[PDB]
Amino acid sequence: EEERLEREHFWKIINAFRYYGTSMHERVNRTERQFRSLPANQQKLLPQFLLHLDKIRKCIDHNQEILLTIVNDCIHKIMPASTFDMDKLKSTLKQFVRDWSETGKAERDACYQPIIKEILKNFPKERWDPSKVNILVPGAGLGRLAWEIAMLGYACQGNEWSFFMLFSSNFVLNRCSEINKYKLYPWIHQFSNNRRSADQIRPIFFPDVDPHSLPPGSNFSMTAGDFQEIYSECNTWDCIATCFFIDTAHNVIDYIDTIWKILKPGGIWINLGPLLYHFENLANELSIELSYEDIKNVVLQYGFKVEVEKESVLSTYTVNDLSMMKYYYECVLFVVRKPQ
Amino acid sequence: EEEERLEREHFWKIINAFRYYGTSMHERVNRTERQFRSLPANQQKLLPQFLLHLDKIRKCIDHNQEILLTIVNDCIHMFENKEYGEGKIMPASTFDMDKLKSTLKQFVRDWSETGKAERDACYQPIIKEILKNFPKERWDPSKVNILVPGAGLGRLAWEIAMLGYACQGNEWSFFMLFSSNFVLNRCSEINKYKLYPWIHQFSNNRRSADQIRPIFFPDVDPHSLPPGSNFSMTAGDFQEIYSECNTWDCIATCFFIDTAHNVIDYIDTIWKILKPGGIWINLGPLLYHFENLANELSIELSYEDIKNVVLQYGFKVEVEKESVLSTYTVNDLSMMKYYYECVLFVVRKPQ
Ligand SMILES: Nc1ncnc2c1ncn2[C@@H]1O[C@H](C[C@@H](N)CC[C@H](N)C(=O)O)[C@@H](O)[C@H]1O
Ligand SMILES: Nc1ncnc2c1ncn2[C@@H]1O[C@H](C[C@@H](N)CC[C@H](N)C(=O)O)[C@@H](O)[C@H]1O
Ligand SMILES: NCCC(=O)N[C@@H](Cc1c[nH]cn1)C(=O)O
Ligand SMILES: NCCC(=O)N[C@@H](Cc1c[nH]cn1)C(=O)O
Ligand SMILES: [Ca+2]
Ligand SMILES: [Ca+2]
Repeated sequence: EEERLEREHFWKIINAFRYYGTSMHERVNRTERQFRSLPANQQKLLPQFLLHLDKIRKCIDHNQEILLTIVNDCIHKIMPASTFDMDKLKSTLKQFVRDWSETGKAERDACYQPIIKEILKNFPKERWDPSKVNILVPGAGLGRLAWEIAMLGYACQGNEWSFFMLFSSNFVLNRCSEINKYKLYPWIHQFSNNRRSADQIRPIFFPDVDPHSLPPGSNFSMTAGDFQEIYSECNTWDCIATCFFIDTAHNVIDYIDTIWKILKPGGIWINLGPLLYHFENLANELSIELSYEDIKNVVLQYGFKVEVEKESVLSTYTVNDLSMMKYYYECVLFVVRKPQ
Repeated sequence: EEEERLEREHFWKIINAFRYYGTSMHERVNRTERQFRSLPANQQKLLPQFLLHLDKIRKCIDHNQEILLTIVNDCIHMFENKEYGEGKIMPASTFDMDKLKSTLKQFVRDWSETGKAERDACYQPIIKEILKNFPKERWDPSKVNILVPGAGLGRLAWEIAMLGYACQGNEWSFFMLFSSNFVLNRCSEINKYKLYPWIHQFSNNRRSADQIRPIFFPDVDPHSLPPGSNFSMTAGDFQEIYSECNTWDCIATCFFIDTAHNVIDYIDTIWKILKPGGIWINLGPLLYHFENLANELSIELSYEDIKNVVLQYGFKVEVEKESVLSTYTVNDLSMMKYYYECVLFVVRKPQ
């Protein structure tokens, strides 16, 4: 039963990838119908408006071809997908920017470089054979952070639950070599807050780096499924690196429990992120929202020793740099050690 | 005669929403407690202050409800609203509860010392342009007519009136009108009131105390307008109220033109009602309030298109600055913040 319900969920996501163009063409048709409803004197003020909609339509069609390339390369009547899933699909396109485009570099350096520096600090070659250091990256997203860690020689495993992320990371990590071969239009659905009409249809390219350039003897892998269910072996991991991850929990205390169980004595958990609880005030969903002060008190009561704590680490997440409206986070970075 | 009744129906709908705040917020907190109480007992024992913290939030909810009932009491007994009448007790919608939460945050932006930094980024650039174009050496400020559409809680219109200009604020939303009538007419003592504008945010809290911290208002006495000043506020749609052409020396729009169903209609109204030689000062982003909503018209223009439309009307561009950084009802202690790269422009209707 559970295995087939997963197959039902599997096809539900395949269908969403295939419904992208339909969903976006309908949104552009709404904008076009409203423009044509305007008095002719106002339409005449904007002689490029309908042409610009045609450029958006071309970008939609291109994005849809990328999405089909992803869906085809992970297999070997399109029914209307839901609004929840089309939003997750739009976020997935933006994820290619953060994880695999030059455009996403400044974001990666704010989020990933502090984690990588702490791994290098705690697992130096003077003390460890890196190939024997087992590092787990739960909620690895499109896999760039786990990839960076494996590029250093550590045995790194990323884990991911979302098929949106697994289909896409499978494509980038296994069907991509040629730097910047591919092109996406990730901002075409934002019609607000554009300085210039061109900003909305601008492309991004990926991958900025060759994913098949892992060193000889690298140990990189990716698992599919609920982090809290896949990882049952206690005292297994040297290091767990969570990035924008622990606020995805129905109950973050369970995440902390799992991380404690599966770390080796002496192992470390590195965390960087905010506390945007993903199930907060969502209909009929468990969500325990803790302040950072409460999370620290749970961590201390568990027995972790605090080795690093920085608050107010500024970063963005899939930010559109040209947008007239932007979000940023004052993340917390901490490194805690399971006592040996 | 049908507007007379759909407006009345809307008025009591907003009153009822103000009265429903406590019920709504208390339900949210009761959901939090129920979910906490269903965790394993050993996890509950890791947080021995959690239930007491919910109790502090519940006290903040009651205090907020008291402020909202004071606003209600003030506007029900306002002579101007006798046309609205005096038998249903419906629960309010989620949309209106969201508008109530935004309304509490506006008090921070417009009438609290906590909001001073935000005001100085949005309101000072507008005010400097007014002083620049109607300097005291050459203009009797009391004969300069300045319209502030979408005035919200009114702080900007008030600041302009404080300088001596004949300033009128305009606002459509009953949430803003009820609250601004209360602040501008009844809050005559600095920092006498407080409210708890952040208690609804359970995410991105550094310390639990941050969620329940108060803000005080008003930071200035709104009745410290000097003798000779000329300050007023109108109720209703900017496009329907102002139909006389060639009336205003200056129109000042702050975080406003992106509320339009069709921003071209706003631009057209502004051009008609300015005196020849008058100026339109604008500062804000382009967050179109009706974008992608079923059965709502929304024309989303890039800033480039807005400037092109403005130029085609015959406005002359005198000031243009992009990337004017500002926040909007920002929670300074939150771990997640939004900001805007606004455009400031000053355009002149040719004489
Ligand atoms: N229980 C879970 N097990 C595995 N993955 C999860 C789980 N919960 C959430 N996720 C994924 O965690 C990721 C959270 C992302 N915000 C972060 C992605 C990535 N770490 C990044 O910084 O870009 C999402 O991709 C989720 O699909
Ligand atoms: N057609 C309209 N006529 C009058 N007021 C409007 C209209 N459309 C939107 N508003 C109000 O414009 C205001 C927009 C606010 N974002 C800005 C308020 C204020 N200018 C501030 O900067 O704090 C809201 O209070 C709206 O209720
Ligand atoms: N302005 C962009 C903000 C954004 O996309 N946050 C994401 C990712 C996130 C935030 N905390 C943990 N994961 C989301 O909402 O899921
Ligand atoms: N980060 C807080 C954001 C916020 O409240 N923005 C207002 C802003 C706005 C933009 N133009 C007119 N008003 C809204 O969405 O109504
Ligand atoms: Ca109690
Ligand atoms: Ca007084």
